[PDB]
Amino acid sequence: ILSRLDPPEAEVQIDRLITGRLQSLQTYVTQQLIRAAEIRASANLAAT
Amino acid sequence: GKIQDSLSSTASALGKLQDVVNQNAQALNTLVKQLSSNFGAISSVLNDILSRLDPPEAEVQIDRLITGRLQSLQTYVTQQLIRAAEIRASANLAAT
Amino acid sequence: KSFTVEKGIYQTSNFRVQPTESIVRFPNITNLCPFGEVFNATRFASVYAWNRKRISNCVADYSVLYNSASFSTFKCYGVSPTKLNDLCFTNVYADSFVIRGDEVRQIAPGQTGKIADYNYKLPDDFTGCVIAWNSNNLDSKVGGNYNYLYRLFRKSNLKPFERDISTEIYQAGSTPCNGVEGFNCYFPLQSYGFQPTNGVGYQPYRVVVLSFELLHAPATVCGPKKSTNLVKNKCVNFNFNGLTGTGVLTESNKKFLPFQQFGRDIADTTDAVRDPQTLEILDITPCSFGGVSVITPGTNTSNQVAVLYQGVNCTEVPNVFQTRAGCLIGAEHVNNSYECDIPIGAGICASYQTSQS
Amino acid sequence: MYICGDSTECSNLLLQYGSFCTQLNRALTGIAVEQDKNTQEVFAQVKQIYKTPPIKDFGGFNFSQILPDPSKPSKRSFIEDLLFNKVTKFNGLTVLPPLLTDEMIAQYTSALLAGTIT
Amino acid sequence: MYICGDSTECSNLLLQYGSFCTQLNRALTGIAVEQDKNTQEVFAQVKQ
Amino acid sequence: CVNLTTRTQLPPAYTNSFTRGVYYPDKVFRSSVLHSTQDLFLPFFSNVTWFHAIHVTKRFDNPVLPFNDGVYFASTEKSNIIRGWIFGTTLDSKTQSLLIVNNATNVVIKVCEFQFCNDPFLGVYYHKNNKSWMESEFRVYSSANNCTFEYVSQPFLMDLEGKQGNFKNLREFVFKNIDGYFKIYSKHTPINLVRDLPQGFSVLEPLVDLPIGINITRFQTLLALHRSYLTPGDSSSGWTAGAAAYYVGYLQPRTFLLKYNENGTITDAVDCALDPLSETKCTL
Ligand SMILES: *[C@@H]1O[C@H](CO)[C@@H](O[C@@H]2O[C@H](CO)[C@@H](O)[C@H](O)[C@H]2NC(C)=O)[C@H](O)[C@H]1NC(C)=O
Ligand SMILES: *[C@@H]1O[C@H](CO)[C@@H](O)[C@H](O)[C@H]1NC(C)=O
Ligand SMILES: *[C@@H]1O[C@H](CO)[C@@H](O)[C@H](O)[C@H]1NC(C)=O
Ligand SMILES: *[C@@H]1O[C@H](CO)[C@@H](O)[C@H](O)[C@H]1NC(C)=O
Ligand SMILES: *[C@@H]1O[C@H](CO)[C@@H](O)[C@H](O)[C@H]1NC(C)=O
Ligand SMILES: *[C@@H]1O[C@H](CO)[C@@H](O)[C@H](O)[C@H]1NC(C)=O
Ligand SMILES: *[C@@H]1O[C@H](CO)[C@@H](O)[C@H](O)[C@H]1NC(C)=O
Repeated sequence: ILSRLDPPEAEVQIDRLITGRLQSLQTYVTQQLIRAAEIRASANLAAT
Repeated sequence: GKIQDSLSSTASALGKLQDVVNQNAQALNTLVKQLSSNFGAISSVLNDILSRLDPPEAEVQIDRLITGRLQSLQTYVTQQLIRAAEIRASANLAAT
Repeated sequence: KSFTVEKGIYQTSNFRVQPTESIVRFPNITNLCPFGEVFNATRFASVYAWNRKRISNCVADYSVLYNSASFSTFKCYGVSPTKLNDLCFTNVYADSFVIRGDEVRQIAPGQTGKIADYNYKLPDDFTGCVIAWNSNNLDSKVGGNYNYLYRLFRKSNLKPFERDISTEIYQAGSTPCNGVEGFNCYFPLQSYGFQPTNGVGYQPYRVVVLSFELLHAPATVCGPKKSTNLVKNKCVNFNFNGLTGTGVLTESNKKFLPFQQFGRDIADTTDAVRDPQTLEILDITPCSFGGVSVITPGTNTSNQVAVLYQGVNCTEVPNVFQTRAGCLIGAEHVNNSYECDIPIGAGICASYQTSQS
Repeated sequence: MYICGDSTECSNLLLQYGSFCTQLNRALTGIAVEQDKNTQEVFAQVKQIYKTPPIKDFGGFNFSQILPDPSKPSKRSFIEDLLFNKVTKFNGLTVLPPLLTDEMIAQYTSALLAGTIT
Repeated sequence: MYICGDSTECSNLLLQYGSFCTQLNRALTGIAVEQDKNTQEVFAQVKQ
Repeated sequence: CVNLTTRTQLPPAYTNSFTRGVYYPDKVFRSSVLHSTQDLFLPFFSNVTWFHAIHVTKRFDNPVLPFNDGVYFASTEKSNIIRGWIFGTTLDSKTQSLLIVNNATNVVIKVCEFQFCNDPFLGVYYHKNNKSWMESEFRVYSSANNCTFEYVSQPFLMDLEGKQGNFKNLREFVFKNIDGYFKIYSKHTPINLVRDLPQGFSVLEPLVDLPIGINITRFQTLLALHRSYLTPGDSSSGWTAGAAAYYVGYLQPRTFLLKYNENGTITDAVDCALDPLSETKCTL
């Protein structure tokens, strides 16, 4: 995308990719926490 | 007697409680720092954007800031719930 | 979303103290900026070596520019044209040059064209207003005019906010001219064709670019708006040198170095400011952020409820009780301790006891 | 307040989103209520606040440090004091006070301890 | 690295967004530390 | 233009200047908060090229020095021998250029198309009839054509002694050129008896801000020639200057974590970029 577009036009285009990708990371990071918390409760049972 | 000495000498025994204090403090701090970010807008401060922009044009900039701030809050609330749930489990273990 | 309410405390309608008055403070400078002189000039520098003037330390009113409306084009970017006076900016710059009407579109942010990409290129983040208006009578004579020139060729694109005053004959690759200027070798300069007979469409336009940056340092390009006497210890709206914030204003303890003009807290938010006219230093705080919680026994039980504000200091609000959790109204407290029917926080519980309150 | 700030103009734009604001507030309120609930369960297991006897006949066990001190404020035990010492509305965000004060929590803890020995 | 990729231009836009980039990494690291703790609790039950 | 004779050619002496010339990055005041600002700074423990303006034998050198963003000048003087500075691109009197005098009145400045000679200086003579140091040849420049900016700074005073001694004072400056603004920062340090830059932390305080468009590739320094009766008595050989020393260090973009004291003086600062350890502190 960068090679094809100059900086004034590229910002709006690049921005969309950034926004989307940010969502993917947050969703992944949020999912990990939920799984991690489940494992932590789960791990404690195993420890107990 | 030893336990009194141990408590006064090292902070290792009270470490876990503090993690809770620090973790909560850090979460609150991040949200506040979030406001400064432009989020693609012309300027971070809300008033400044409104003062120098006419209503239709003011709208796009206002929107970006609203969207970015909503995301910040969502992360905090979502982050807070997971921590709350984690703390809740400890309390259930702890009361018992 | 119910017509009946269970016993307990509910939080609704968060309240913030309103600003009683608005105070605007500006630097006390009365010397009108000479925008007019720049606008009217016998000679305007050509695109190759554009004329730039830095205007500062004075008061300019943009109503005449906006108000006069004698100019063909008044494009404004990042600043509302109507809202120009209220905003205060520092480091204002002025550009002077004349180009033909067809190329007026080219001199704008993120646009292409020969002169824009070869003589003068506006930055992408530009926040200024561009003005254009024909002066055909001035650009028409008996012998014509050809002291206005624009570059045709250049090896690389001209940088934003930079000008080329250099004079050297054009070259491409090999067969270097060394002054020869035949075929593949050209002189840098190129004149215009402004003539009275010549059509309006390609007729000369006089273009001025007004560019300014804001919120960096104390600046004195402030509008004509009048200042007011400072107000202290009372929640009121305030503006200082184009900076707007609302909070309680009090004499500030913290020392200030001569260079410094602003103060900030841990969260990088405005904490202190200096009235320019006064020279004093003051602390800004938000008046109050209020969570209003209504305590009621029930709709079945009673129609009387007690309202509590958590933030409240019992004076901020515009019967009364003081509790560690919050300022409390509508409840008469009792000295003895009873089991907590409702939990108000900070070791306080409110219950309905009976004659009835 | 956080999302749109003081300005009414900005707040109207936020209204279009609708249920976001309300949802966020409710979740946080629920979390606060849940937090208050934890303290009650963990500490309030006794209906009656038992008070330790004046007599020090504990069969040679010295409980002076764990038990409350009348000279010190808040009736917190010496061991408790050390723990307290070691641990250490800004912009539309308010930290509500706990339902039970630190002093009140100490009494419940003191009561349980008092109950256990006697 | 994930969101912006190798390109420098992409990185600048990410800076504008805030500490989201930084915050997400911190959350994952917290999760990573927790895994070690769980295993430690479950299996390090013996001194020798 | 008039010249000078019998100069000694030697390789440039080097020293290490560490944690010096940290300048309040901007205008904000903050108390008890650690802040990271990505503003050009002399790198800590950065290499510094020392210079000599001392006769000692027949030694006198004040040649042009390359200039980048980091134009940190740290002269050390006693009887006030180093006075001014020159900025510019080619010093051709055709490109707009900067120039100063350090008089007892002000650090007088100018933005003018000046035609400098090959060997500019400030001249002072010891007269037998009256014990005072007067200017003898102020032919620093030829004339000025176009001057878009003229300027005089705040009043201050200078001692102007004609004696010999160790450098009782210290002066640091950081010249910068950013976003169409020329800027300067200063501090007087009463350091005692150290040949090298003093161990410790001191923070430069901005003195002046000038909005200028001039582009300057390199800069030069001004010396005070200590003309006396013992000298031959001409502009080419008649001079006996005395001790002078000055050090120039460049500035590159770096991130500094700057500690802020309760009052706001920047008591201490740690460079994140410089060390592996140092980088941890920024993240931390
Ligand atoms: C500043 O001074 C220079 C001379 O140093 C001026 O350049 C001359 O200007 C005239 C009129 O345009 C030309 O005929 C000459 O050829 C120029 N000199 C040379 C050597 O070519 C310049 O015009 C002045 N600029 C300002 C803005 O006043
Ligand atoms: C203008 O401001 C200066 C500096 O703050 C002050 O000395 C002066 O009296 C002011 N003048 C008036 C007339 O308000
Ligand atoms: C506000 O502050 C404190 C809070 O207890 C107390 O002095 C009183 O409630 C109020 N006092 C004022 C505003 O002087
Ligand atoms: C209990 O310990 C305290 C502190 O060491 C001591 O003063 C006291 O004498 C001990 N026991 C009794 C019965 O007083
Ligand atoms: C300073 O410059 C010298 C060259 O004279 C070089 O050998 C040395 O590595 C440099 N010092 C540092 C600390 O980089
Ligand atoms: C600055 O001066 C140099 C020559 O020293 C020249 O090559 C360069 O283009 C100048 N640039 C600007 C951008 O003023
Ligand atoms: C600067 O700080 C010092 C030391 O913290 C303190 O006395 C005061 O806040 C300031 N004082 C003076 C007196 O220079």
